[PDB]
Amino acid sequence: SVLQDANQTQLAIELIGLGARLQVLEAETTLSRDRLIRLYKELRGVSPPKGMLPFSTDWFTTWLPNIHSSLFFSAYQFMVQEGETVGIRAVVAAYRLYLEHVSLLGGEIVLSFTRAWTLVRFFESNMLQLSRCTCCGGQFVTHAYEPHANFVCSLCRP
Amino acid sequence: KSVLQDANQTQLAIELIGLGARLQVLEAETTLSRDRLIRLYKELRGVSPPKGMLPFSTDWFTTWLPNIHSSLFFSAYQFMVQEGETVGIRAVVAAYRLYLEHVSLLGGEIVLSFTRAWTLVRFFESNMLQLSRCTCCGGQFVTHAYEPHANFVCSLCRPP
Amino acid sequence: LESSEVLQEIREVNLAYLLLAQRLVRENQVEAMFRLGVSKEIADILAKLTSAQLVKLAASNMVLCRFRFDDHALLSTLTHTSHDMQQIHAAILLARQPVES
Amino acid sequence: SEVLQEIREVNLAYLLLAQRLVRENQVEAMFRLGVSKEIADILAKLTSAQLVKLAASNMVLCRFR
Amino acid sequence: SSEVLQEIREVNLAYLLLAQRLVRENQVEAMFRLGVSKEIADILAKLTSAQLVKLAASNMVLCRFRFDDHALLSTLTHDMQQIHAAILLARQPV
Amino acid sequence: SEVLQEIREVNLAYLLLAQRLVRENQVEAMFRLGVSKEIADILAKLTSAQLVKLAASNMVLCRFR
Ligand SMILES: [Zn+2]
Ligand SMILES: [Zn+2]
Repeated sequence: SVLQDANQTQLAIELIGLGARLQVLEAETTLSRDRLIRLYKELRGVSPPKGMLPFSTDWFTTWLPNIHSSLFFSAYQFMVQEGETVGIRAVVAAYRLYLEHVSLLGGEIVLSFTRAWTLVRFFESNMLQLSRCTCCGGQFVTHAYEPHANFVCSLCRP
Repeated sequence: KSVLQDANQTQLAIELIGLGARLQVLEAETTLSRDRLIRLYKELRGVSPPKGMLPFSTDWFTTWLPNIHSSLFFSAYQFMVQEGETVGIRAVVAAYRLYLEHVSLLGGEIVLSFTRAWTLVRFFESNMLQLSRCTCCGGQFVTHAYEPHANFVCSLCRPP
Repeated sequence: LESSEVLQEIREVNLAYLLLAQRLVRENQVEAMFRLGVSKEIADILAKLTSAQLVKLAASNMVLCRFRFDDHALLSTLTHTSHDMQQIHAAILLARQPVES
Repeated sequence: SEVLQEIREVNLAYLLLAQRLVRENQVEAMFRLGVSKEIADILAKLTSAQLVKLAASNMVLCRFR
Repeated sequence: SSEVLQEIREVNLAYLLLAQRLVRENQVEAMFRLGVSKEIADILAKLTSAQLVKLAASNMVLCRFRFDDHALLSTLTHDMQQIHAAILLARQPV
Repeated sequence: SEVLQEIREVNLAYLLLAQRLVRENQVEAMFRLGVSKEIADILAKLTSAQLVKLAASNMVLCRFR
């Protein structure tokens, strides 16, 4: 279907604009793998980064990324829970807000859209967890099956 | 052959189909194949294009009721190019959107089809139709080519 | 003699205009310029007004707007009790009216 | 169509205020509104139905300083 | 009293103007920032100019603070303090 | 980024207003602001730099009934 093709190609451009890697496009769009490369080469100057999908949980418990990931996810959680928008749409709308918050702090974007999309799929597969902080009360990311009652967020006690 | 270039053209093509553009208008303002548009039009609207040929006649645009709608539509189009700094088919569309907007209030049927609206613009672009200022009110309406001014009175100031 | 209730209506009208002007410019700049008969430069100013800026300008106790019709001969024929196209008729004239820069 | 509804509402809001201003104090309203006497006289003598039909347009009926 | 009511009335309106602008621009994104339900946000987009003015000069602070824990607030205002506040407010209910 | 400025400015307006209220009459401000004594004490003792860095967020710092 031509309409079916038009929306998918349009979505691909949105993801390329957000810095999505090649594989992320292949997952959420029906476009051919080679077509994405030509599209990626047309939008951005160079060809796709040729790096493979990250999929590792050691990163998301690191001191600085845990902060950005726990912030991004708390925005994502609102999009699905009360925003009544799910799917790749929920992932993007949360990332847009995450980037928005970067402007104030002025720091560099620590969570790439690909890692952000990876984090969401990790939760969808129950490989990463949300633990509520005993001190502050905000819910951050932790390893699967990590114990509570001794949890303190990275911000309350670095 | 640019993939982005194709995305924009298909994007423009759907817009015109939504406004009721005929097949010919699509072929003119997009680089898409004639056959691809038919599948697109068949996907958008239930049936295939009307297969009717482009009107290209000035008699329609001088009838009193169409003259009103066209002289009104053009005043928006004129503003889009002159002071809106937007030209081309984009200017034609934005004017029609306002024309449709104004139609809702009167409640009458849309007398100017987007093709006739696009036909009017090609008529003025081709210097086959002209704008005469009304001696009484001062508003500028469309008239036949090389018709004299200084004796003109608009359809609204003096109907038949 | 104007004060008390009259000044309340003036400030309310000023706000409603600015709220509509920003709503018009935000949705579409060019379409907004057409309705307000206003230049691209001003529309940028109206859209860029913040909430606090609106409060100050809104309650100025002065009639911020000026009428867009200055020819009494036209107005009488435009609003006369005959073809009823008077609504369409006014649009053609106001469209050709120049913007404000 | 919500954009049109607000446009129709603002036009009528201006016309009603200008009409009250002229009717209460014409000599001063012409100054405050920046409008000629002949127009001020037209505004005062407008019916409620006229004000609606005048305000029911897709264009804003007043400009700005 | 007296002058204070001008600042209260001004602030009440300024909040309402932001709520409509946010909701009109994007409903879901607005709900996130204002921490407000879909029903209320939908109401704000449909509010007219005169309706806003009435609520503005209510002589009461129509909006309420979103922080109720002084211990968290005091530690919050003492370099990631900005980031930390967002995570807390995001989970707060509508 | 213009949206951030409106959010930061409204936040700062609320904090400036709440601080001015608490400082004048704490017992009386807690009523109008709907705030605890412990929070009101913090609001009064905030510097302008604190109020700015607090108000510089992408979220509105006050909700609504
Ligand atoms: Zn914590
Ligand atoms: Zn005439």
